[PDB]
Order: sequence, then structure tokens, then C-alpha cells
Amino acid sequence: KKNSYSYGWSFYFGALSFIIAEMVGVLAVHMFIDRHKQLTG
Amino acid sequence: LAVLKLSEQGVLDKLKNKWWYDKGECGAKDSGSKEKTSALSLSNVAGVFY
Repeated sequence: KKNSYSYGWSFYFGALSFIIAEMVGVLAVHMFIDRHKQLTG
Repeated sequence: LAVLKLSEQGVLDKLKNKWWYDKGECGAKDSGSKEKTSALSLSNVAGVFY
């Protein structure tokens, strides 16, 4: 069957469940880079 | 006079499509075409994501 199936905004906000978990997760490491440089500083 | 009267009413199509499908249990027209699988699908290379 030549289907025409498509996705909804539970899926496209599920895409945002990934990306926001990435841009926040790289933001915390920049704290961890800092908060262990003033541990050594 | 009665057989032609059922055809112009279109009753015979309902009389046809009843017993060829309700005795079926199988899906008719499941294959159709192959244009939707022209490219690589996900599952054909989803093991690389795995």
C-alpha cells in the first residue's frame, strides 16, 4: 500500500525533547570546565 | 427482467463484495505499488543506528 503517513506535534516536540537536552547538557559542562578551574585556581 | 433490475440498482455489487470479503479474513490490495519503497527505508539501514 502506497501510504501517506505523517507525524504530529507530539513527534516534533519529541524532537525538541532531544535538542533541548543537548543544548542544556553542553551548557552544564562549561560550568564543570569552570568550576574545576577555580578548584585548581 | 429481475436480473437486469438488480444491476441498474447496483445491488449485485453489494451482493458481490459481501461474500468475497466477509469470508476472506485476508487484506485485499495490501501490495498495491512499490513506489513508496523506492529509496532505502529506515529499517533497511537502521542497524547502523543500533
